[PDB]
Amino acid sequence: EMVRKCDPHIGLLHRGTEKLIEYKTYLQALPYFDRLDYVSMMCNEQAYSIAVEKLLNIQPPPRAQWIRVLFGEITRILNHIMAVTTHALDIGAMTPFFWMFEEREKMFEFYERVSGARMHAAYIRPGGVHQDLPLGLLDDIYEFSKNFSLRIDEVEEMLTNNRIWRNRTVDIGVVTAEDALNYGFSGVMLRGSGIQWDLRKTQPYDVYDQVEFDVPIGSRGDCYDRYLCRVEEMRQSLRIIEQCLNKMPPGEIKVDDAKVSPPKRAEMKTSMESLIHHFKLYTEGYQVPPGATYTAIEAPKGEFGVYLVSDGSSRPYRCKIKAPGFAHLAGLDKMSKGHMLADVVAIIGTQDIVFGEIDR
Amino acid sequence: TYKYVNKKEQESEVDMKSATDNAARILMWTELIRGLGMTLSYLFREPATINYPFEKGPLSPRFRGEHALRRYPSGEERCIACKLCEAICPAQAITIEAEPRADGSRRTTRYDIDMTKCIYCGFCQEACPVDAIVEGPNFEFSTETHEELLYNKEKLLNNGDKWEAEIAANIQADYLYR
Amino acid sequence: MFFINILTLLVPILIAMAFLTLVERKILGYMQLRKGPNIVGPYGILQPFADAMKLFMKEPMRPLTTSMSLFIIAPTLSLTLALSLWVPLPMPHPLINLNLGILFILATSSLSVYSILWSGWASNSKYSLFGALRAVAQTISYEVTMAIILLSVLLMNGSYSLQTLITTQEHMWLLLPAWPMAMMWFISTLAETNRAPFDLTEGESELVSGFNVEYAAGPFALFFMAEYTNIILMNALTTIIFLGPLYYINLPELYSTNFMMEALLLSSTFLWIRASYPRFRYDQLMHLLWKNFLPLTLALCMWHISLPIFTAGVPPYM
Amino acid sequence: MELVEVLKRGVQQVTGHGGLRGLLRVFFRANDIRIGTLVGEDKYGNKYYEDNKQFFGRHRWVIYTTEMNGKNTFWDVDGSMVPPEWHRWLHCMTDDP
Amino acid sequence: ASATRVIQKLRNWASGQDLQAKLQLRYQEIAKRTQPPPKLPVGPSHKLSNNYYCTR
Amino acid sequence: SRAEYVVTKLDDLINWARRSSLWPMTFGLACCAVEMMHMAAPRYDMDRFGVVFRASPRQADVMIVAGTLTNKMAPALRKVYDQMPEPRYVVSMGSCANGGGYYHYSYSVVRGCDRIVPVDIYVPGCPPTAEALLYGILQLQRKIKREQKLKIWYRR
Amino acid sequence: MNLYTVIFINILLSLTLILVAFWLPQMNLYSEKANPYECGFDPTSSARLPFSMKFFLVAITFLLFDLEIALLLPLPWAIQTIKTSTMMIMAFILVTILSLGLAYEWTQKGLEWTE
Amino acid sequence: MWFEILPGLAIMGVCLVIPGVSTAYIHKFTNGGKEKRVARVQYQWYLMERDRRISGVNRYYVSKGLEN
Amino acid sequence: ISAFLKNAWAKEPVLVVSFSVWGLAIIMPMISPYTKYASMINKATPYNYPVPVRDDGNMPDVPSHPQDPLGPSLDWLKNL
Ligand SMILES: CCCCCCCCCCCCCCCCCC(=O)OC[C@H](COP(=O)(O)OCCN)OC(=O)CCCCCCCCCCCCCCCCC
Ligand code: SF4
Ligand code: SF4
Ligand code: SF4
Repeated sequence: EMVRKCDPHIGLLHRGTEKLIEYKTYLQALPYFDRLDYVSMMCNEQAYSIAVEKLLNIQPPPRAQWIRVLFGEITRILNHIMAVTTHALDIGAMTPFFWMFEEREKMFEFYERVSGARMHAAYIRPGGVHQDLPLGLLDDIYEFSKNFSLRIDEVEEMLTNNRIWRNRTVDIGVVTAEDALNYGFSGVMLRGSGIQWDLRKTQPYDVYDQVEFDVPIGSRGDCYDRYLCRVEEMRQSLRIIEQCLNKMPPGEIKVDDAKVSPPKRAEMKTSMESLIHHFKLYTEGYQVPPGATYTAIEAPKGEFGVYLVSDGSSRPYRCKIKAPGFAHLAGLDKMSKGHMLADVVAIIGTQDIVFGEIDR
Repeated sequence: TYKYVNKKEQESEVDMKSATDNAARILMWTELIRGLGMTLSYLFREPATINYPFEKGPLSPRFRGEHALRRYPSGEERCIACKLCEAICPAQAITIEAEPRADGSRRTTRYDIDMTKCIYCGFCQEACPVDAIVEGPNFEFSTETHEELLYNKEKLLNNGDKWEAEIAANIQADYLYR
Repeated sequence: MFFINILTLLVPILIAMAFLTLVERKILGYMQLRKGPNIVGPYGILQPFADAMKLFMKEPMRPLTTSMSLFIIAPTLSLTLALSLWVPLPMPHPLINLNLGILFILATSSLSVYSILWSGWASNSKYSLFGALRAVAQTISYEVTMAIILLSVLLMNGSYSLQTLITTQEHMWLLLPAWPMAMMWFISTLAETNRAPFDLTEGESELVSGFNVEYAAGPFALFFMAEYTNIILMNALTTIIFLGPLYYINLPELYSTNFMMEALLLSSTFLWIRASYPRFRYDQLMHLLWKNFLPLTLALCMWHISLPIFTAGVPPYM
Repeated sequence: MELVEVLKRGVQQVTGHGGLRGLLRVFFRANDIRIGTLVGEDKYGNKYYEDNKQFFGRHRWVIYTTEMNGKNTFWDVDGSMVPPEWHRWLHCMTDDP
Repeated sequence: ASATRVIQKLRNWASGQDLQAKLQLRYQEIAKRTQPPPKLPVGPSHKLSNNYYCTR
Repeated sequence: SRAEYVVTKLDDLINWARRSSLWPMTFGLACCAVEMMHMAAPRYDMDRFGVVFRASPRQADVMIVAGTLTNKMAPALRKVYDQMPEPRYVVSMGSCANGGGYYHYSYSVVRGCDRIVPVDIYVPGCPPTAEALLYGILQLQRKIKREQKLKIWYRR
Repeated sequence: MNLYTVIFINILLSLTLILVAFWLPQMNLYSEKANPYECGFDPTSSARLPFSMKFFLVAITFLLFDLEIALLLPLPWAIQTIKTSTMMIMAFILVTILSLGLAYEWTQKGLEWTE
Repeated sequence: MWFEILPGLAIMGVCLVIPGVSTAYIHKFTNGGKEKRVARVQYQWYLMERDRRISGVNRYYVSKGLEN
Repeated sequence: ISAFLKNAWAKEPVLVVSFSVWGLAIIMPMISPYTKYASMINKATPYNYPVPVRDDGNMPDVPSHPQDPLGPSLDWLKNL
């Protein structure tokens, strides 16, 4: 009942999203990113949007960036709830799941009030953001955030000082820093081994330089350290939501350049220029210049990356998507050495694993 | 800035009191009675569940669900076969085939939506220049046949004539944002 | 009239199993911030009957790789032992007055293991065999401690008869003399019956329903109700041994009522424990139940041998 | 004390649906008794009650009919029978029935 | 909100901390569902003068 | 009174049993499974209806295809559907499984689970709200309620 | 015969129940449903092959400790003897010997599993 | 709410109470206003076999007294 | 060694309890005065008939009847 070799045969959520993206426009291709990592939706489309903005040499405005980082941290709390509670289900503890999926339902209500979809909101666009958030929503995010600390404290009371959780996560999945770097890990799988690295700090992409928070780092590369790191990332995302609420400046939410981002619905019904631009944007696209980029963000799993290749056309020529989870699964066999089937189950749960990005 | 989560500041201070406290943590499962008490607290709370068919989940006007083809207040058909709802549809769900109507009007002879290809993205309704096709509130249109979920002009117009009393209100609420 | 007695002992135990399933689901629900079944009956008091009927209408699975004899015979044995264990139980006057009741219980349970352990082999598959070997490890872990705990506890009762514990506890409980033995007995009853956190044989996230992955219908139902019957049995044993209720020779139904109360409390405690904690590992269970429970168990057995003597408290042989 | 007051509230719940017939007609049919304010009755039979002292999934609810279009929905109930005028208020897109 | 003041005590003791103030549910402290209409603002490049697309 | 009436009421009973206790499978492939979890979650609790998961397909009465079905994962789906013991039902959940969905025209996608398993009920969405999946499950209950098997057996 | 009767009753309950479970329902058998599970895919080999057990030493010492139980279990009758010193010393010796053996196994890493 | 669990608990308790009171009353009914005799040693069995052979009817539970 | 036991009461307190209870079980029988009444009580129990004895004419200390003064007065078992 102990493992001598692991050969993950992924390929069962391989659809061909990259080829379909080559066949679609830059706006048509956006929901694929919502659908790749399907518990951290807005972060994937944030990455895509940043890449296309870089190719366009265009920046979004302050308000759009602020609500973008706000919903990025909301996605972090989503996926960390997901990862922690699924890891616990695997290990046997099932009550955090039901305690926290109510909070996830509230978060989905935020998504459905902002967009009209609980999960696959195509809200982060290349040119800023689609739709301005409604009256009376920051109050609700505040009312949620003031109590989520109590919720996460309940979970932490259940299964941090426990003996079964400790005995079942500690000295499990131990990774050296050199092994992590060479195998290609990112995010929490680095910070658990003790590598001070976070792109929100080193390569800030929307407003993260303008907002303060701390990066949890672990001293042992066991599962317990990179469980507490996720818990503290949830707390720090809450700390950042506080700031993003306290400053959310007024102004346009999308780039005021109607050759990239579509105009107002009434502006396209009194002006001919903006109607032409509506037409071409919503039928042809906006013709990003040639070139290429690699842009990466801290997805809640790690370094979600997109290598776009372009041309004068309104479509992309290549879009590879780096999946944090690809390299983690590659390192699965290394991390499970002298361990058992149950400990391997825990190691699967620890990587924050999801296969829409891996297979894609 | 960073911070350690599981790094002891320093060790090597123990007396018989701390030993007693640790040995009573052990041998009494004291950190497990806390979990028992937590689950006991949750037994005496109001559960978050709802009697679904009789009381339901909260939605917003922006919610995007079943589709519909709308009309003007005069009853005139509002689509004009500008054929860009299918240009942008990233699933290739929409087809149009259009002709003059014998009144001398740009109108459709076809408006199909394979709702088994639709991803419910809203691009069609934010691309239509006349607010003709919308994505309404109905999420309770499950079927026992694949062929029922392949719609045409008549089904979409039935939806519109059904859900206009809701869609008009949702649009009235959500415009000034779109 | 003995057959009517069999009825009054057997059918209510089966209804108790059936409604324990409901109570489990609803308690776990409310701990999980939800309402369990409240639809099929008024408050869901028909879901067990629905489950049973639906299970007995499903087509049973006779695989090709299987050994059909052991396959069909293991659930039979499981329920038969789960239902024969209730026989000597004094509540307060038993159905069958044995002089070595605790040995009957011990042997019956050590044989109840073989249901799991032959169903898993007969069901020729991998996760099935994993569940079987995990059952072997579990029994290796718990049987020694169960026996020596029970010895130390009855070493102040004077006999293996279950009915003598009622007079041993006429003015007190055996929980205050032996709360440590009671702790370890509780957790060994938790390791027995394959109940969480010591489940480790239908460990749905480690194994895909071990020793039942190939069982579908009424056979699986038999395993189910055997488990949920042994739960109530072990709670009844804990409350007959340690939580001794009041006999009152004129009022024996009082004994029966307090027995009911304490058994329900301890069963709800099992469900509570399922809801609260994660699962052990079947090697960590060995390490626990050999390197923590067996030392203290032997030490306290020495103590309980000394104690009748240096206190002049040697009990009577009837 | 307060135990007696919650028992009184339960007595009111038991005794605010007509009688035994009217109580069972709601209890076997919706698995709830909670009394609220009648917002309005529909042109098919639906009732659309309300009680804002509850939380934000139960402050509004429906009690369906027993015959909508010759279908006998006394037992076979479905959410497709809420027309759009009340769909909007029931799914909480409005505070305006 | 309705916990009869002794079950409130039980749950606040077993938990470890006051949770009647920080509840999992929502009663009246939420942004209500029908709202006033907005007037969304208008970004720069609406200058009406000294704004040519070749410059920005 | 009549044998046919007795048969009708017996069938009502067996349908009530199979309807009030249908045990789905832990079989979710893609995003739609997250909304299945949310249905399992407190707000739209499934166990309220007698709908609790079981991991083995032999202790299961229904399978919910909550995700995209690929050419590499179709044999496994069919093995699982086969291993399920009859009476058994299927719920296709999401556009990716009703039809091919957003991945209809791709090389590694089957354009509907209709081609591999027989579907009883189709739930649309990308994703379908767990509210909607719950509606579809109750619609499957209603479908079981009108099976009329022993009736037709008597009429053979 | 009372006990024989109770056990026969339980036996016949179980067998009647299995008879019902098998001959009441409907059957649609075919080779693709009657073959072992292995999670959707097919097995790569048989399950009637060696499963290396890594706690065999623990199993054997469990057997010896079972015998120790069998020796300790006469104590409730051994206590009503007149001596009450020989039995004390001998039970002390037995338990202490068992504990010594457990300690030797523990220190020699017999309770650890064969990785 | 949590008081919606008390029905199932009540059925469970009413079902667990019956095996005891039922056994007690069946014993008293067959043996007759008397607890069912325990015979743990051969002496008690001797007493019961005796009382059987005293009765005139093969029943150990008639309790002939000082009318002889 | 006091420091060693101080360390072991924190780390591994299960074996400390075990050795303590073992030594206590061995030492406490040596201490008590009630330890000797156990054999005497086990002896007092008459599981078998006290067979009478023939009057040789030289049995003064042996009683002629159950409730005579002679023989072992079991009043030490009373009010123990
Ligand atoms: C007069 C002088 C003589 C007196 C002599 C008496 C001296 C005092 C004796 C006290 C001894 C009490 C018994 C303690 C046994 C447990 C031993 C122990 O150390 O805990 C075992 C286990 C270890 O946990 P761990 O943190 O890993 O430490 C081990 C490091 N080697 O930890 C565990 O077991 C936890 C895993 C099991 C979890 C199961 C869930 C438990 C839930 C609690 C329910 C409690 C209800 C009990 C009610 C019983 C009623 C019958
Ligand atoms: S975009 Fe609107 S008007 Fe144009 S074809 Fe589509 S529905 Fe008709
Ligand atoms: S919502 Fe999106 S996928 Fe669906 S029909 Fe409209 S454009 Fe196509
Ligand atoms: S239909 Fe949409 S939500 Fe469902 S699996 Fe496909 S992409 Fe994901």
